Amino acid sequence: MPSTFFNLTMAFSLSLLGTLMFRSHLMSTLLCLEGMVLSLFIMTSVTSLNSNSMSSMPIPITILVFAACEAAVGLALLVKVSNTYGTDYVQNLNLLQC
Amino acid sequence: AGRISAFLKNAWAKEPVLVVSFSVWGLAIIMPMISPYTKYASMINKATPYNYPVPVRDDGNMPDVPSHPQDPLGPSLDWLKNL
Amino acid sequence: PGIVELPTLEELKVEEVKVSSAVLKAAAHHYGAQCDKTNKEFMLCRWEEKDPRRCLKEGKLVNGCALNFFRQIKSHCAEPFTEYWTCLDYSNMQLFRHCRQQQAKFDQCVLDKLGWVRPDLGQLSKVTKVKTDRPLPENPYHSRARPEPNPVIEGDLKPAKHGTRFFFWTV
Amino acid sequence: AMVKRFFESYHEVPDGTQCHRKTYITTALGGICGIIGSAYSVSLNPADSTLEAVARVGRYTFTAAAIGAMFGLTTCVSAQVREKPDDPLNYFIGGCAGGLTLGARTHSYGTAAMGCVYMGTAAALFKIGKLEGWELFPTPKV
Amino acid sequence: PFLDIQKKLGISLDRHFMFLSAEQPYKNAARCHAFEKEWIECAHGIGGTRAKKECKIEFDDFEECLLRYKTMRRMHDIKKQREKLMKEGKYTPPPHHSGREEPRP
Amino acid sequence: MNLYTVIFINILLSLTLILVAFWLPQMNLYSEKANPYECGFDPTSSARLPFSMKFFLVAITFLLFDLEIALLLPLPWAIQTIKTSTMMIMAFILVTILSLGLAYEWTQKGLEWTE
Amino acid sequence: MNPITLAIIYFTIFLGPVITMSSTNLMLMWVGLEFSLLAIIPMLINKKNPRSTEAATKYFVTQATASMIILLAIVLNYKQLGTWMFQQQTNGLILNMTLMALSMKLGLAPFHFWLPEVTQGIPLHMGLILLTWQKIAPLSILIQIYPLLNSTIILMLAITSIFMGAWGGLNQTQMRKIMAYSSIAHMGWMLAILPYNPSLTLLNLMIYIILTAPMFMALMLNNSMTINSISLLWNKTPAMLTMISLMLLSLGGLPPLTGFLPKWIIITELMKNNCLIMATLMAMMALLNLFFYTRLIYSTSLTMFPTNNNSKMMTHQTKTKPNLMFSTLAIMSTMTLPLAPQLIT
Amino acid sequence: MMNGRPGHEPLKFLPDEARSLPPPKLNDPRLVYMGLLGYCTGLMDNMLRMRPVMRAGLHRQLLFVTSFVFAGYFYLKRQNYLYAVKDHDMFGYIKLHPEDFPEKEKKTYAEILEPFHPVR
Amino acid sequence: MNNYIFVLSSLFLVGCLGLALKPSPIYGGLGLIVSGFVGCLMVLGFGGSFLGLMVFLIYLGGMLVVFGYTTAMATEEYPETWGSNWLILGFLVLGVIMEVFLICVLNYYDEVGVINLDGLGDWLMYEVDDVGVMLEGGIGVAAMYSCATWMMVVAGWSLFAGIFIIIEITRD
Amino acid sequence: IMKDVPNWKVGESVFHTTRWVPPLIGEMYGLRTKEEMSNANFGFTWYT
Ligand SMILES: CCCCCCCCCCCCO[C@@H]1O[C@H](CO)[C@@H](O[C@H]2O[C@H](CO)[C@@H](O)[C@H](O)[C@H]2O)[C@H](O)[C@H]1O
Ligand SMILES: CCCCCCCCCCCCO[C@@H]1O[C@H](CO)[C@@H](O[C@H]2O[C@H](CO)[C@@H](O)[C@H](O)[C@H]2O)[C@H](O)[C@H]1O
Ligand SMILES: CCCCCCCCCCCCO[C@@H]1O[C@H](CO)[C@@H](O[C@H]2O[C@H](CO)[C@@H](O)[C@H](O)[C@H]2O)[C@H](O)[C@H]1O
Ligand SMILES: CCCCCCCCCCCCO[C@@H]1O[C@H](CO)[C@@H](O[C@H]2O[C@H](CO)[C@@H](O)[C@H](O)[C@H]2O)[C@H](O)[C@H]1O
Ligand SMILES: CCCCCCCCCCCCO[C@@H]1O[C@H](CO)[C@@H](O[C@H]2O[C@H](CO)[C@@H](O)[C@H](O)[C@H]2O)[C@H](O)[C@H]1O
Ligand SMILES: CCCCCCCCCCCCO[C@@H]1O[C@H](CO)[C@@H](O[C@H]2O[C@H](CO)[C@@H](O)[C@H](O)[C@H]2O)[C@H](O)[C@H]1O
Ligand SMILES: CCCCCCCCCCCCO[C@@H]1O[C@H](CO)[C@@H](O[C@H]2O[C@H](CO)[C@@H](O)[C@H](O)[C@H]2O)[C@H](O)[C@H]1O
Ligand SMILES: CCCCCCCCCCCCO[C@@H]1O[C@H](CO)[C@@H](O[C@H]2O[C@H](CO)[C@@H](O)[C@H](O)[C@H]2O)[C@H](O)[C@H]1O
Ligand SMILES: CCCCCCCCCCCCO[C@@H]1O[C@H](CO)[C@@H](O[C@H]2O[C@H](CO)[C@@H](O)[C@H](O)[C@H]2O)[C@H](O)[C@H]1O
Repeated sequence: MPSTFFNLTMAFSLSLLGTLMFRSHLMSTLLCLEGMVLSLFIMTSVTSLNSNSMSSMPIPITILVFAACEAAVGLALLVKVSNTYGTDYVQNLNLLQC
Repeated sequence: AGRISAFLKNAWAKEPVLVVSFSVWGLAIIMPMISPYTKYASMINKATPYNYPVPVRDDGNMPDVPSHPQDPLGPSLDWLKNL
Repeated sequence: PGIVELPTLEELKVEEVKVSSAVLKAAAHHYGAQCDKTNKEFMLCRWEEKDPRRCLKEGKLVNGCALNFFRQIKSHCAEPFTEYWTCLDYSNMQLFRHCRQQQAKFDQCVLDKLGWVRPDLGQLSKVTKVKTDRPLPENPYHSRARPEPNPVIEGDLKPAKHGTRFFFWTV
Repeated sequence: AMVKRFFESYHEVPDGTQCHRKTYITTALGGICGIIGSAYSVSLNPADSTLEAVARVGRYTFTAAAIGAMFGLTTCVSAQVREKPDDPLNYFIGGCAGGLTLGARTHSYGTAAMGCVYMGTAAALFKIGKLEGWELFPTPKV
Repeated sequence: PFLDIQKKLGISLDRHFMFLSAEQPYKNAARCHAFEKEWIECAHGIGGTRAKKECKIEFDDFEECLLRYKTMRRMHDIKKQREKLMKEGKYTPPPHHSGREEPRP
Repeated sequence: MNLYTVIFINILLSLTLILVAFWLPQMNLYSEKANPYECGFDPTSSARLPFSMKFFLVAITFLLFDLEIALLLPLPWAIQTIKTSTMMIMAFILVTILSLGLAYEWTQKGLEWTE
Repeated sequence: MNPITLAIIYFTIFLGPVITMSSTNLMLMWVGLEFSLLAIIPMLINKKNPRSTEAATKYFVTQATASMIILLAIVLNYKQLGTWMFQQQTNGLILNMTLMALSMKLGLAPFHFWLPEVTQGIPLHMGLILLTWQKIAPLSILIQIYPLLNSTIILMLAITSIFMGAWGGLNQTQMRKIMAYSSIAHMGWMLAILPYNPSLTLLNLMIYIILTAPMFMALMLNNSMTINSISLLWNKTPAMLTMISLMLLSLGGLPPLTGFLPKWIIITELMKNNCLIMATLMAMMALLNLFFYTRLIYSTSLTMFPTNNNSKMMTHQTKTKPNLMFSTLAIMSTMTLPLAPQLIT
Repeated sequence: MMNGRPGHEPLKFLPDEARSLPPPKLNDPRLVYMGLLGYCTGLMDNMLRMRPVMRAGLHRQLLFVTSFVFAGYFYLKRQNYLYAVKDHDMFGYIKLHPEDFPEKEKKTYAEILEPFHPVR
Repeated sequence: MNNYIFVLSSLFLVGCLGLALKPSPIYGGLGLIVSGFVGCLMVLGFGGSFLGLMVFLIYLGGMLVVFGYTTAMATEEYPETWGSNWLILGFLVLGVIMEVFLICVLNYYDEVGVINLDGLGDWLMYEVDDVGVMLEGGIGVAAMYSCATWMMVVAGWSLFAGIFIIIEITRD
Repeated sequence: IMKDVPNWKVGESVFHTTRWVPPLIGEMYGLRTKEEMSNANFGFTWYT
């Protein structure tokens, strides 16, 4: 358990680094936001199982429920960004500086 | 009251999937209300003994708690055998 | 900080009930209705005490009655019993419903030979009351004294002296 | 943690003494501000290259280091030539030397004037703070 | 909460599964139910600031049951001291620790 | 352990057949053989260019309905509760709002593919 | 959007903060933060043009990343203590990561660069919602854990926000940016006093909301986004100049307007705790707000900028705005200082 | 500060014990100023809509004055109770911890030597 | 078998390292499937079952959609792979070096606290009702229908509203 | 094993309370063969 949380927590940090360090595609930054959901879900699942807290096992499911909605809303926005410039490159989303 | 029959016959002819879907959806919400067995669903689940029935200390003021399990007192599952 | 107190290996010695699960399960219903009082006191000890070291005597009387119960079957109904559990052992979930025919023969041996009646459906899961002379523990959690509450303040409300007292506002 | 211990070595001994130890500390302290400044500078207003990026980091950190080294020396030198340790005017002279260094490195007489005054006053108030025990980030009392 | 509506209406939307010792399905206690139930009863009514000092005994025990830092430490030391003895050659485990016990029952 | 063994055995067979397929045949490689296929003529552009998805709205509506499966899959355990009235009422509502959500999308031409 | 969508979307926008505010459990507090994030997105991007799409995208990736960090705190805390609420014994680093994430959600500097741009790409009424109602949920979480917050992180964020909000707003000709930087500066005041007296953070929030609401309503009256657009108010809705000016001075903290009360009481309570240096810089940089608020007042009520010919048609027509709420919020947001003792406590 | 004090009901506007406090006078300087803030609102409303400022819509103006005095009356009653509670808790604390708020004997000026600062 | 869980969490870590370097979303979706599968095996090792298979099921449908969106909106002529660019290839290799270093280092300065390589496996399952019957994670997750019904209201409403939310976002 | 280790109290608890705390699997099979430990961690879950 000790070794697992450290590896899981560092997994969350790597995805937070991935999310905070953009490249071209906006879709790739969306997949890092799913790397974070997966890390958090696995931590919560292991925590609840290790402590035998069955009443907390609903909570990991809601994380998946409220993580899909973001993935859906994120993908819906990615469609509107593509319908404007023909790609999902972030460097195009810069009109608002002025 | 007269036009509805025309509509329902129309939908039933050309859209039976939806007419079947609404009927089954609505029939599933009525059947628990009127069945004379809906009450046993809870009872049977409550009568299934997963945890150990931890005995209680007999102080002396327990005239309706069996001493031995084969006593004539306590919850009985005859209604379930003969269900 | 303390030294956990453990019983010595010779405090934990009893005569074991070294029979397979099918043997127990075949005799489970009669045994529940025969060794009940002894069994029901150990469980009371265990839930009341919340300590396995405090019930190492009631728990050796559990083994005392379980062995007596099997000695009564090894002297009246050995073969009807051996056909039954040997057939209960075959199934991969050891289900009663595949041996209702051998089960009947074993029941019609204990009943006539020993007077034993199989408990009905639902009787073994009842909550019974057990009488014992063991004292009731009063601090089973070994808890300390709960810290005092913050003392309450007595009195009736009066208007705030000179009002809000907020800078230069008078009222 | 050690790195906190090092920056508290600056106030173990009365001002004007252990002069190089203090000059070293404020030189590192200035460098840390220069590095933090560059990090935001390069990230928010990125350069056209990567060597040109690193150059800006070096230019800010040496300038920030230079200000800190001129402050921590001039303060400790003045504080012992005048033999007046517990004195804010020492930190005003050091803070201004820091301000002069900033203008010198920036090719701006105007910055030197602003830097000499603004930083000298900021340095003086830091000294007056330690004498009177003002806390930057106090903890909730009431 | 910031708007104690649940407390006002007397309902419980999410108040009843806040901690380990809460009710579990089929009366299955959680790990460290005893310790937590002690800590929450110790720190009840005295407020957070008093509880941080006056229920330190209950808390440090619950924290030890939940995370077992001292237990792993202690069992690390016993195993590491035995590793050292066995390399030298001053200790051979018992038969019941080397896979040759007489099993119970 | 068995379930790990049986799947490595499956993987090793799939690997083993893969190796035999590549190192057993007699291979004669030249550029015109290894070009991409397009009915006998040269491709006019790479196959990595964008490919418009005319059912994208249904694709993301699959995600929302996919997670609503994750909420109905505990039901086999849930019909074992004493609180049968509650379990059933929550189940009926859940399926009914999935249906109400589906009806809204259907009537909004959401299930129709974009032309 | 059809009435079903509005009912569903506007209910969800309202629902989010109420779930966060009424919830004992942290995961339900997080759930409310998700409802607000998801349901505002369709509102922001309704006009569907290149600028609102960028605005709704920058907002989503910012607020989703901040959500994941908050959730990590809620989960690392459940690992440490087996509970779904922050305790006095919660690890220190768990609390700080919650603070930085929530400030990222509020727009506090240095996590602020998103807010002025998002406010710029969206319509005025959704800027009102975003700069007001959307701040209550993150703030209600923070007020629930104020005994635990590290004050050094809170004061550096507040000092930064007051400075950046002042400097940022000084350079803006777009009204929507002037409102975003106005927001950033005021959040600095709410946050600076949070670990000391959370009640004063609610006073400063409420007074800011009733000042920021009519100000948006005033710009929504003629749909005026620039300083030159708002300069035509003397020839369009001159009846509005009397209350625009006071509200701008009130937003500036000038006495004897209601907006002086929040700054004055926060400074007073900060120095009850010996927070002298921070308090002095905060009040000294709040002066910069008044300068670019004064510049706006110069352009609208205290001078008459050149007007155009087509504005004569505008005068022949009859307006049905503003509503009865604008007048009620304008008076209460400016002429309520004599009721100060009834507002603080 | 006072959020978690004993007996504190949740989301109770005017607890019962507030009824032992004298009510705000109807013509309270604070209530009267509410009446004027209401009247101005009605005037500002007419101004913004281009109507006669004082003649127009007296039903509205009456209801603005009534609304603000009505609400101000009950809001004032709550702040009196909150202020009454503050003193109540403040003084009962002084009583329960006397060793922390010691009475002090202040010397008279006969015994005090204030330094003299000449103004030359 | 004592290193089993440690290896699964180590594989999970890499899958998110590869994911963080962000090659073409075709491969980023491949890392999420393998991390999703690896993570599923961890929840299984710790005694879970329903929670393990669900997160695997849900992420299988998510990457199906994500694949459809990549080929339509996030595809360029020369999709990047982890070996495509020398600089990314450097940080993937270097990233693995660091963990071999961080684990070895942090294991040296505490020996038990964080990483206890000396005692991998000894501390996986703490307690377990050996004579239990009702212990599957499904029973705990199923409590949403009786005890934590509030969880399901917000979850159901989240999904219900989302259909309305996306239909408006994507509307022409 | 730990006769000659300074400041070691054999059998010392790690808890201030004197209530009976059931042992963990690691406390219980920790001085036995790894096969026993692997069995207790994965015996049920890997049987199929
Ligand atoms: C240090 C070993 C530990 C593992 C390290 C990897 C952690 C994960 C980091 C993920 C982010 C990668 O960080 C990366 O930063 C580089 C700049 O360096 C940026 O990348 C950008 O510049 C680089 C350099 O020219 C280009 O190769 C790249 O195509 C472009 O997008 C992106 O913002 C991000 O892709
Ligand atoms: C003990 C007190 C000592 C006081 C002196 C210390 C403070 C010195 C401040 C130097 C300030 C900047 O220093 C001054 O910068 C100018 C910038 O105009 C540069 O000057 C040089 O370049 C500029 C262009 O910018 C030309 O116009 C100028 O003719 C040329 O000399 C030099 O670098 C220096 O002349
Ligand atoms: C009682 C009244 C007292 C009056 C005091 C008069 C003393 C003035 C001494 C100032 C001497 C320093 O002189 C300094 O000259 C530079 C000329 O570049 C001016 O500054 C100007 O040039 C600088 C370059 O250095 C640029 O940043 C900018 O174009 C402008 O600020 C400064 O504003 C002034 O401070
Ligand atoms: C160039 C102009 C700049 C003007 C400022 C001049 C700065 C030069 C002085 C160098 C100061 C070194 O900064 C040093 O920071 C440490 C950080 O703990 C302070 O430390 C102080 O605060 C900490 C709080 O964390 C206390 O716990 C500690 O007991 C106390 O010593 C030192 O008191 C201060 O001396
Ligand atoms: C917004 C979406 C709404 C659309 C969906 C609406 C669904 C509504 C479903 C209502 C059906 C509930 O049906 C209800 O079932 C419960 C239990 O199942 C029955 O209840 C009965 O059985 C239970 C146990 O099963 C007994 O403990 C109880 O005493 C007895 O009344 C009710 O007599 C019946 O009325
Ligand atoms: C704004 C909050 C207050 C309102 C509260 C919510 C209740 C609203 C009740 C009025 C409902 C009217 O909402 C009704 O929505 C439907 C879809 O659902 C719209 O109808 C739409 O779908 C139908 C499907 O057959 C098609 O004709 C077409 O695609 C479109 O018109 C109607 O045009 C509108 O009349
Ligand atoms: C319990 C549930 C709580 C429900 C809360 C409801 C809050 C009130 C929401 C009010 C929303 C109406 O407010 C909004 O008004 C603006 C005008 O300012 C309209 O916005 C308008 O902007 C410009 C000009 O104004 C037009 O070009 C545009 O097409 C139109 O949308 C919106 O179409 C309407 O949505
Ligand atoms: C995707 C890449 C995945 C690769 C991940 C790495 C796989 C290898 C696991 C390395 C983890 C440590 O692996 C192994 O752990 C054991 C116990 O668990 C350590 O410890 C072992 O030896 C020590 C002495 O050193 C003794 O106490 C005992 O025999 C045992 O504990 C070993 O020294 C180490 O070799
Ligand atoms: C306006 C937006 C919101 C409207 C929509 C939401 C309406 C609320 C619907 C969800 C209702 C949940 O309803 C709530 O259920 C929980 C458990 O599920 C009950 O709570 C119960 O929990 C467990 C049950 O085992 C007991 O230990 C506990 O003592 C008891 O209170 C509450 O008494 C009931 O109020």
